[PDB]
Amino acid sequence: NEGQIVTLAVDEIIETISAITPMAQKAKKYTPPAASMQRHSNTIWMPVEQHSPTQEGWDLTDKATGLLELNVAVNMGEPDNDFFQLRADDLRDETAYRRRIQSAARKLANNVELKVANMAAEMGSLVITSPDAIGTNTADAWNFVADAEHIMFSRELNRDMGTSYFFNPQDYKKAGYDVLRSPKLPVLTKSTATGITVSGAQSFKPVAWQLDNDGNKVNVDNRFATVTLSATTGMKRGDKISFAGVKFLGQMAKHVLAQDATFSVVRVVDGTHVEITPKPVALDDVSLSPEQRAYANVNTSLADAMAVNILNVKDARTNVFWADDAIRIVSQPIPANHELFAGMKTTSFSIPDVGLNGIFATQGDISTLSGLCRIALWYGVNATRPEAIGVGLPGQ
Amino acid sequence: NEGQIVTLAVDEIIETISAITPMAQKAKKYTPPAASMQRHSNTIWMPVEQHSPTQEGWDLTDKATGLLELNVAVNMGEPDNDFFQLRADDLRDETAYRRRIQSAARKLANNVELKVANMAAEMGSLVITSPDAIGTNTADAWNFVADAEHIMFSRELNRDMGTSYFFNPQDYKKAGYDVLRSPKLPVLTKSTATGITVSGAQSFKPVAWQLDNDGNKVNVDNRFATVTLSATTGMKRGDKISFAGVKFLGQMAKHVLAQDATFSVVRVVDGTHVEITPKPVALDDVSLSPEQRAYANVNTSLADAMAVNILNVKDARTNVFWADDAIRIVSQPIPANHELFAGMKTTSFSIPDVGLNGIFATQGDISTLSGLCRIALWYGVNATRPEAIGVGLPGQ
Amino acid sequence: NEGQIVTLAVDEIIETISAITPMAQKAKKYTPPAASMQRHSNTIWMPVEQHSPTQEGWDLTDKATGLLELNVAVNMGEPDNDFFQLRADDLRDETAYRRRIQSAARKLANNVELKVANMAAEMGSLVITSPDAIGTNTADAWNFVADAEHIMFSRELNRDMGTSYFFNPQDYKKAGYDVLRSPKLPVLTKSTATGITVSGAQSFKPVAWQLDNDGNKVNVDNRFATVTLSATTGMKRGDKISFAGVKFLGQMAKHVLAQDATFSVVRVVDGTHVEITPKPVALDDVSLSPEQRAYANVNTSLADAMAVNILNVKDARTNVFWADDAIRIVSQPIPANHELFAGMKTTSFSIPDVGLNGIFATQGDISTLSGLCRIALWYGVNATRPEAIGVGLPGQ
Amino acid sequence: NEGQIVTLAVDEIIETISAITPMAQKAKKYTPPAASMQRHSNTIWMPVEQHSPTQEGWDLTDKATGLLELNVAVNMGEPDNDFFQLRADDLRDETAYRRRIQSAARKLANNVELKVANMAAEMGSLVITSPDAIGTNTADAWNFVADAEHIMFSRELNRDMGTSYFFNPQDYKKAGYDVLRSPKLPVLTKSTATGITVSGAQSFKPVAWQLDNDGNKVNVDNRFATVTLSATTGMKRGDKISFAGVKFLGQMAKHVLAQDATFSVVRVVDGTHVEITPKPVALDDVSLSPEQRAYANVNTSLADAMAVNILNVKDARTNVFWADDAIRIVSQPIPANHELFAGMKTTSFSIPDVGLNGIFATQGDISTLSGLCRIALWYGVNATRPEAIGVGLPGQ
Repeated sequence: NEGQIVTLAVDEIIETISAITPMAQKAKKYTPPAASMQRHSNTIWMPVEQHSPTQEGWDLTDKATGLLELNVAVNMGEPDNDFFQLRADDLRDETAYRRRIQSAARKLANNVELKVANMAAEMGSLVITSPDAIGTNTADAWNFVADAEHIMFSRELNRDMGTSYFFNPQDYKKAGYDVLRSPKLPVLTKSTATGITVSGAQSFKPVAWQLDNDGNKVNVDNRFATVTLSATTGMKRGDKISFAGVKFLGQMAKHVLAQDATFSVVRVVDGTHVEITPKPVALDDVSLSPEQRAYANVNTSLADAMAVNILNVKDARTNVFWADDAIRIVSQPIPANHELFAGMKTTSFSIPDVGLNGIFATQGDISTLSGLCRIALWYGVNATRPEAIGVGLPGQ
Repeated sequence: NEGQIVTLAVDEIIETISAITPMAQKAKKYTPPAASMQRHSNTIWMPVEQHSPTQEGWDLTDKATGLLELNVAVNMGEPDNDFFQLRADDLRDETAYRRRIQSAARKLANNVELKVANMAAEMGSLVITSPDAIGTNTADAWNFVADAEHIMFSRELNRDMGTSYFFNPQDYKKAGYDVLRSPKLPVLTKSTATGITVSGAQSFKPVAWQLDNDGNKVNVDNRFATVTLSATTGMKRGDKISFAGVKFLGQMAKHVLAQDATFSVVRVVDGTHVEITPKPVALDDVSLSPEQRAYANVNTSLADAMAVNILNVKDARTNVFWADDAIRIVSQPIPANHELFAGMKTTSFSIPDVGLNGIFATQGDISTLSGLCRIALWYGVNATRPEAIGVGLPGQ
Repeated sequence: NEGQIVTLAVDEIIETISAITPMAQKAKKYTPPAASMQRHSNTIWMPVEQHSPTQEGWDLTDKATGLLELNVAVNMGEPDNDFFQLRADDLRDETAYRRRIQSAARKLANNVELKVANMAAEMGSLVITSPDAIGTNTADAWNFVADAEHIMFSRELNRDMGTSYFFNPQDYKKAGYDVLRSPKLPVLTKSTATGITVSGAQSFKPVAWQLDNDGNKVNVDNRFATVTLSATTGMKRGDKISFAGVKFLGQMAKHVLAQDATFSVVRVVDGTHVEITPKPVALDDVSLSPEQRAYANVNTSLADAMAVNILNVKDARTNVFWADDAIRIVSQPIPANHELFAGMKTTSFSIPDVGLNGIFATQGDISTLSGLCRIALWYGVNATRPEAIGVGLPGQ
Repeated sequence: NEGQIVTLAVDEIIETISAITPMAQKAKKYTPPAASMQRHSNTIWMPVEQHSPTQEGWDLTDKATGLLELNVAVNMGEPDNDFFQLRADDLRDETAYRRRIQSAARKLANNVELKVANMAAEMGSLVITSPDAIGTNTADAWNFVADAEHIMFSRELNRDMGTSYFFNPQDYKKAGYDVLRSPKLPVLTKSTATGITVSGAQSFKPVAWQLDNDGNKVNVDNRFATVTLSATTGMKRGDKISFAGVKFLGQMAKHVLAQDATFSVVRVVDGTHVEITPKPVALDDVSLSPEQRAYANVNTSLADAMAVNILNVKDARTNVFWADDAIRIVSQPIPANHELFAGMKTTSFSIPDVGLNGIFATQGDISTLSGLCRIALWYGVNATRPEAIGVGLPGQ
């Protein structure tokens, strides 16, 4: 063994996590600007931009400056980690030793997938439902991919390669067989609410800056917005809803689509308020500036006494899809000091294939005549753009 | 001239801003570890010095586990700009040229002194009052300086480097003449409210973190407490209030002092909620864990049906004082790429004592036969330790 | 950094205790004859000032044989500590590091002042009290400082190095301005007791030793007499009492003074026994040997049917004073463990003027990826002569 | 340690006794002339002189050289002692060792102060009485320092070198604030006698010599005098009296004063005789030589049927004053042999600022496993001019 141990451990971890994390790829990396950070925590804003049709002419005098930018938050929790004791018969030879560290790495890598897979099904906003099972038979059985293509094309929203679809394993066989399996995809559940309405007519705006209590200006996160209700019994986060008169618009030409608008609920507050996504910015109001109108998705105001209806009417396992760069993974080197305290050999490491970073450490314990071993990965994940994440269901 | 222009421009800017900034010289200089970049600002967090219960004897066991830590916000937008043309008659020779840059730099740097003065006078929490005018050697007169040490020393808030005091120039002569005069100091104003009452018993804790909408954990700054009242009837930010029947505690010794507890209001919400400072943690509340009780400030919880009184019934010019480290100036070097683009010139400067970073840049214009110049300074200030910024209302 | 940490840390702890511990500095340093040893708690005895009868003549025969000697106990408890984990960002660089050692050292320093200040003000036996509040230059107000020489000089309890005085900050302002501020002093509180009376005739004498359970002889500290009364309620420790018709004597001259004798109560037992200070060795008790009578200080035996009265009927912030040598702080160096266990670092240290001693230690802990630090002080403090600590109670 | 002990002992004793002897150092230091007066006990005569106005004119045979000079006696009693055993822990090192000697020296100094103060107060012959307490009010109290200049200046006794006053510490406070304060001054006490009378006509002379039993000539102790009175009960040493009729004269001009002649009683003999002071040498007697008449004090003989009245009818702590050179302290080197005996160590020392002499001796032991120490001071004190020592009393 000869004190080499850390080299074999990082060799297993890097190789293993790169192999077994398929759904953590197919999403886009990001970083701090200079890796300089050292505090216990930090908060990052990051930008998003809506594309614009190309100007034609020999030379130009207009629209070079662009339009109003927006930003979204991300925040990093305490690391996911594994913590275990090396009894010496696991340490006796290399091809035995790899077993332990590999099993820990596999136990850890599960959580990196489970977090993103759970997040997409709860937080997403496009919804498709047919009162049918999935099947290959052209008659009297439904096809999921056919509608999931059409609903994005008709919005103008997907304009790039890599649009991806995911199945749960007990459905992946029903459809025969870019498409992938995941075992980790959750179950929704049936909400109990009925007769729900808004009260008082309401409207909303994109905004770049507002005041903080000290008197400075901050960007305001634009993903969700508040709506107020006649009642709020019988609902939970990750449910799915629609407003009776309301329809979506395509991003470029701004025609109305055929089908009704869809919204997704992220918190319930004080028996009175709900936070929902995406923010329902409306066409056909004179109040908006020519910049502000460019972010309208919705045909009307949220009018008084609008009937609110549940779409998730009976419950089953999910299936999920997204356009490229809807979900991001963020990380830093861990704040730690090397070659300072004698009682704790430790090293940093990175996983370039997935953008994670982590730390390995070990210490000898008098209470068990054995080494203790710890591994931790620091990472944060969020949807940047709820408008682009979609969920299908088998019937109700 | 030689093309030397920048060597005169920075000489004027560094010297003139050094001479005209009497108040900003006495906040604490600071730096974050980051290097933020123009399209995405960072809401960088910072810590406050911690406290803990007494812990006694040999064989101490796991008693580190409960220890608690706290933080406060600071925020930054785009920098302040000044931006103007160099006509040719402003550009003949050194003694003519200087004037221009001095006029710009004065117009810029004045904004910083106005910020720190106006923020302190609005936001601070210690209040001192006399019906008398400021004066000396006379029982009809009142002395500011004595009370302005005594009220703060008896709280145990003072450090080793000592306090500082700012008078307005209308009052200053009446006291004759650590102590300075500043022209920029605002008037508070009178407020109409009366018959105000607390609406129901309220209580508070220090807090480590709360949940983000995405499901992560974020630190929460404990500076601002929400309080709910009968109708707020025309209160304003920067006003000053006291509740009946509650008293301050000495920070280390925990004994009660004699005089009424005092609070400052920073924002108003929905006619029945207000944001106030500092957070009123009680000593008599059974409900705190002992590691939380270490932060106590007030003799009782803010009990039901306590009357408010308003400490600002008639108005006069302010005078202001603070303990050391109660105000910070935050700044970062400006990102620009030296000699990346040929068709422009830029250079970087950093004012050594007040700690403001700054950028100078110049450009030609074929459309007007004239050079453009653009100077910018990036900075932000925040009320750390709001428990130790204080304001005096003479002549009330 | 280089793991040199101790050579900075002690050079902050020494200095940052030294500047802020006045009530410790004015106590008098002592030493036992030993060099101290760690594991066991460890009472130590020491002698008071002696007295002996007059003895004229060229011839003395055996008259040294009867000389009577007295001692008192100090009783060192288990140690005083502060104990916390070094986040790593607090260890980046020297000027950022110092602040953490200061933040710990201030909490450590505060506990020493609070001990001696509370002990003196609670236990002490001279009472000065007035129906008026403190003031100056005014016939209808009272000055504390004169009476707090007059009582001591009248007893001839004075000493070469001179007495010393403290005020709380709320009173110190009213005295204008050997004399010191302090934030730390306690509040006494009102006692409900009334009609208290002595249950049977009693008197007292000094004793050198008494029999232990095993049949050996051990010393008795003479300070704490015990008295038995009609039933008592609400006499919490730190209260103050006097007996009708009993007067003090000057220590050397044995002349009777004019004012009432005063006593301070330290525990309650069985609702009908109390412990009180000083032990009232009566002159004109016919039972004493002349070698005992030399310690007498009170005009009569404690006769039957004596009326007690209570000396603190309304409660306000106190203040405190003492003769030289009245308070002793005891400490000595702790044993070192240099390199004895390989997985640890430590050193002893001392604070040369105030006389305290302590130990610094640090450890790397894999449970939190952090260095732990422990700093510990070992000190005991006691009133060596309770006749010489005096307390003010204005406004009765 | 190291046998140096005697050096540290005198370094404590010389210092501390010189600091705590405020009264004794106002008496006049005096010595017999010889360097070798080794006899184990002795009585020492000293001459007294009365001042005479400087003469005028070119040559003199008016009175010239031959005069009726007078002597007084002082008798040196046994030394004062202090005598104690050195346990082992009192002899560890210098900073501990100094405490024992310092405490013994203090204890020793107390006798010297108490002796002179008690002697002056009980023996003195001017008396002032007012039926009041001491205080600064205009027409409501008594002003002691006025009367005790008026009474002496009107006798013309203290014409040169001035005077000294002492107050008890309780009266000094009421007088506000040449003048000093001491705890040690005694209480007189009330006496029972009434209706007393002179028993038969008596008169007196100054004298230089009378015959001893063996027909040699000796001086006559010319301060005391004997009177016979009707049978006495309840007279005691140090009482105060005045006869009917008789009035005092000023020394330098023989004018009568208004107030009564006054006297002090030193010893009762057989219930029929008393010794009193000063000796009442009358003017207006023919039985006097022209030199003898110069010493006269009073306006008539002490005739038959003169009534006695008591000037001490109710009692309090005294106050006292004297003209300079009217109390003397006498001392000599102690007779002892050095290195004559090998078993015992001793050395001799002086206290220059008081004129006292003393001896230090230390002796080994077998009886108690210890060292013995014995320090002794030899001195005697007397009212060498009792006409000049005055006493004041508050009312009756």
